[PDB]
Amino acid sequence: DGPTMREITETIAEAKKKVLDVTKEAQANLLTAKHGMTLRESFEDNVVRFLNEARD
Amino acid sequence: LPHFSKDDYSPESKGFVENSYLRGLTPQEFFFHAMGGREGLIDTAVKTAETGYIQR
Amino acid sequence: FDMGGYFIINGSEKVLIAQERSAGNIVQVFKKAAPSPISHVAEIRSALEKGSRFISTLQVKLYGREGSSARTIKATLPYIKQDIPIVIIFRALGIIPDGEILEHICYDVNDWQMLEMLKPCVEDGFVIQDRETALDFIGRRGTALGIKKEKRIQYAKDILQKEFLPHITQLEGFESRKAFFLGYMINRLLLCALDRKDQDDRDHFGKKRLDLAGPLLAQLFKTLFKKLTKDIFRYMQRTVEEAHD
Amino acid sequence: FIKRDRMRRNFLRMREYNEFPLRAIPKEDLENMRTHLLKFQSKKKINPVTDFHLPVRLHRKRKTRQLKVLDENAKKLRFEEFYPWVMEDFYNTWVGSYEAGNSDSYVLLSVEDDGSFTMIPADKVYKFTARNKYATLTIDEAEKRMDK
Amino acid sequence: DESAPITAEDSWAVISAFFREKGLVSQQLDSFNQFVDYTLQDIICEDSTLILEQLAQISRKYEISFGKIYVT
Amino acid sequence: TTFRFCRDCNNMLYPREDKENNRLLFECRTCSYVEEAGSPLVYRHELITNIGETAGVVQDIGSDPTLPRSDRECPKCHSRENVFFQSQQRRKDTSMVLFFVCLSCSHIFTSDQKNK
Amino acid sequence: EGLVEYIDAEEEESILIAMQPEDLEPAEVDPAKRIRVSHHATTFTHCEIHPSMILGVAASIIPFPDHNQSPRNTYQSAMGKQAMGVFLTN
Amino acid sequence: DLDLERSNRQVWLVRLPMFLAEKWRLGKIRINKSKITLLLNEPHEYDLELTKKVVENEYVFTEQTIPKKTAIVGTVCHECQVMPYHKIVEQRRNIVKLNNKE
Amino acid sequence: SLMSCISVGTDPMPIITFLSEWGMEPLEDYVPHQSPDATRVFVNGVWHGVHRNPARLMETLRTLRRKGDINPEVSMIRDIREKELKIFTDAGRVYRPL
Amino acid sequence: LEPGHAADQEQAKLIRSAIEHTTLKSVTIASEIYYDPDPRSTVIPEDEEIIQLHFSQQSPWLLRLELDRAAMNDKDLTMGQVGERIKQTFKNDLFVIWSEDNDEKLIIRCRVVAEEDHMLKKIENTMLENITLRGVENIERVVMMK
Ligand SMILES: [Zn+2]
Ligand SMILES: [Zn+2]
Repeated sequence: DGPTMREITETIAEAKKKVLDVTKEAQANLLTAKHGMTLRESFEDNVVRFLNEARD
Repeated sequence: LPHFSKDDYSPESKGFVENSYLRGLTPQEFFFHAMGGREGLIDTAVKTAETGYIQR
Repeated sequence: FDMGGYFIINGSEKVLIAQERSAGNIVQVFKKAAPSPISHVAEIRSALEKGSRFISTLQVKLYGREGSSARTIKATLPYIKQDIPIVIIFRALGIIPDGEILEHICYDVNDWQMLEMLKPCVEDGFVIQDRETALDFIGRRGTALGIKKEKRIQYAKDILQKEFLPHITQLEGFESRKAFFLGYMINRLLLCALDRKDQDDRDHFGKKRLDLAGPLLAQLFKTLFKKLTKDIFRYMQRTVEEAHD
Repeated sequence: FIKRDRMRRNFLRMREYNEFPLRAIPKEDLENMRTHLLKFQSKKKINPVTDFHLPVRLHRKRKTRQLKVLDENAKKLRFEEFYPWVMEDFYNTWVGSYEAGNSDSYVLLSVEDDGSFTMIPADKVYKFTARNKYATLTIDEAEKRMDK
Repeated sequence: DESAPITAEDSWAVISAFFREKGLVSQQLDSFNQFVDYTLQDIICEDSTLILEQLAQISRKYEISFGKIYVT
Repeated sequence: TTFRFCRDCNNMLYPREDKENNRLLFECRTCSYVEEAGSPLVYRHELITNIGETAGVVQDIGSDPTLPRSDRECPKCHSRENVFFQSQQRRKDTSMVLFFVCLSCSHIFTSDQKNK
Repeated sequence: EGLVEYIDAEEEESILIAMQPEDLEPAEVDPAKRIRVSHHATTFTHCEIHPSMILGVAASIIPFPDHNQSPRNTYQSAMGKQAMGVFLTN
Repeated sequence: DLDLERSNRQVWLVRLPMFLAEKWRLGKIRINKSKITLLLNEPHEYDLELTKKVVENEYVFTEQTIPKKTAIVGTVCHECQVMPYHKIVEQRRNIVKLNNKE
Repeated sequence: SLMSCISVGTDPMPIITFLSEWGMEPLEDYVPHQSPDATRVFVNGVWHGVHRNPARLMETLRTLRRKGDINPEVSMIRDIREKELKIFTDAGRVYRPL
Repeated sequence: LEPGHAADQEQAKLIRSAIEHTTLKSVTIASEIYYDPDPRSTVIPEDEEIIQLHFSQQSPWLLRLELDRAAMNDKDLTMGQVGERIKQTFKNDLFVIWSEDNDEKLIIRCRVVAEEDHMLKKIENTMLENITLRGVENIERVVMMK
């Protein structure tokens, strides 16, 4: 239905805003990675986690 | 792909397929989906080729 | 609607499938994750554009793992057994001073890292300081069929003028050019060792060359033509030797 | 949403100065002498031949019926002259080598006493190298000293 | 007008003008034709000369060389 | 580290300890050319390398179409037309700090808000 | 006349290609159409003739392959080399 | 018996274009005081650039173990290069890219 | 792919001859201390020399490449960061029209 | 871990600090060699403070190095215990000095009883690679998990 399509569009849009925010915080060097991984690994885990969360 | 800018970490350019199979897919998404399909076929082929030797 | 594009042999429609191979005359660098003393390899498959089909390939090896000191550079040469350092080859190419060698390898005086890693090669290049002693060194190292030294120094020089880098050209006097190209390959090897450039990708489709009927029939007709000439000359020598018509 | 296959009907229904002259030296002097070039490789800026002192000397240092391969002309004439020259006194040493690539187009504009110039085509070009500055060597002594 | 931007469908026409010129299997025809045109003369001319060296006791020689090749 | 070469010999100047006057010197072992020392430093390893991140910066970097475009102003000339790119030093632990390159004064100002 | 140019995989490293002409070149929605990218990039040096040309001969027979998964396009591309038909008239 | 004649003679080395060089295989140079040209005979005038101002360690000799007669000419004074109705020369340069084989 | 073709190879001699007419300095005359910002020119992997003006030269080779003088099968790349300009006219490359 | 010391983060930090391999190269930002003939007096104007404190026949050549304070934190270390480790490594042949934790610049200097530079450079390799500050061998990246 229409409203469901709009809820999916907003669900993906919120995840896109999250990936953009984590992207800006990563480009500004304001996010410290956890123990065991580097900045790029934690960033990719956050982006992939947000995208899979929005898809689910 | 040579259709995006350099040093782009946006999720859309990194492989996220926000479209669905009902409305079709874009070329830059169909290419990555083809990569995933070929990877699936190769992985299944290797898993079978080793599964036979393990079975023997 | 017959598209054509195939051959007919013995009533059978034969098709020559397009073959795929790698390109040549391009400097490549790779890493070695094995416990081998070589850390990076600078391979370059040199061959002419037309004729002979050369297979000789030059290799510039970097010894010593990361962390350990005394990381010298030694490049192999065709027909020469053991590997020869790059600076000694520079002495054999006519360049005796070392400041000119560092001027050909590294093109930036402000950078101290590459010049710093050049030091051991400048030490072994201090051990052998003469061009004549370098030509006699490569003459005594590889190819022992010369026996005489006076013919092995000129023979080694002819190796450096002909077999060394078949591309560009094979004439005498092009040692300065090949010195600049060699310093360029060393600059790419050490520049890849400083983690400033990634390992050269071989899966790039632009670095791959396809072969249709043209190249295949060029190799085939080339070898068959060589055999034809050799056989014709064999008949000539038989004719003049056996004294007949 | 359908393939438009009626395009045939649509297309069918739609359609202060100083001037000084130049001269060419007669070819007799060109037949007498061949002009070569000099380039030094010692980094020192000056190095004239007057400071090279005297006496300056530049001198060049049974089978049956079988098969031969072949070879051409100019390459053979350049291959037979494999003896490089040297300039010394009686001490400084300069040994030159061929340049080959720097042949191409090189015209000499020799300046005489008058403002005019004399143009001479360059035959070859050589790179002279100052040899034996330090004065040392060894051969087998270096081959055994490099084995440590 | 004549200086107006093209559309997406119009591009198909271009593709037509491509396949009318090349064809679906033009690479084999162009490569083979270039082989027959230039590669034959290049292979024949790159190593045609062979000489026999004859000795007598006065020296003697013989030579055979291949020129322009002919195809039927 | 930033060593000199000999005169005429052009060989590298190995360090020589002067025990008479007790001072550093620079020698050439091929010849007898020994010059004084203007610094006691000889060798610097520098393990953690941070240089090379801004490598390959040319005068014609503003005419690259593959490079992106941003609207952030320069702290010097205040020009919002610039081209940004990350570090050129390729390594695993290399941060993703952007490098802003103004298209007017050719200044390289980064976007790091923690350390500048 | 300088209106179309060949590009290999080496020159492709130094060019910026656009997909649709009348969708990415000019500067600025029904929910049934697919979502596309933006036109923030200005330095477009080249443009794709048509994306459907990236497929081979066997995949070209597929109707609406975008709405179908890739391994089915591969299986159909494999079954298209053995179906019954008329190869020639002679 | 090698003898240096003078070496005091000053010679200028010139890198000419191929058609005029092969033609030389006479004009009048006009020295404009830091820009100098050349008025050939009817025909073009040519600006010659001061390629290398300081040009030491370079000389010129002639020739009349096997010692031969060696004579010294003069020192090299300036490194130069001739620079270039230019549309006809540009068309000839475009025209040289049309060589074919039978 | 439906519009992909294979190159056939041309002749690099007219290009090398055409480069030296616009001031392409030969390789043997190169000094990195007198011309550090010179762009290296590569023809089929062979380093023939450098040039101190790759902008106007590249524009000239591109304009003459689009007019039909140079064979369109020749692919020329200008790597800025690497400071190189590769020229590929060898047979075997796969290209596509755009 | 033990049932008695369960659900404790500090104890697990002590165990991790007791088994995780650490080396001197881990903490090292850079090193540099100096010619300083007089054993006691130092030409370097900064280190004079150290000279004033850590003092109150030997090699004229100086080996010096600087450590990352962040490395001294993430991997808990003391300039003292480090100097202890080196002193009990090479024993008495190599004299040792190290800067204080209070110093905003962490400094370590060492000397010995042909050229001295080559000897120092050998000792540099031994220092970076062959010294393990703490932890048992072949243990890395200990991860806390609940
Ligand atoms: Zn010296
Ligand atoms: Zn600015």
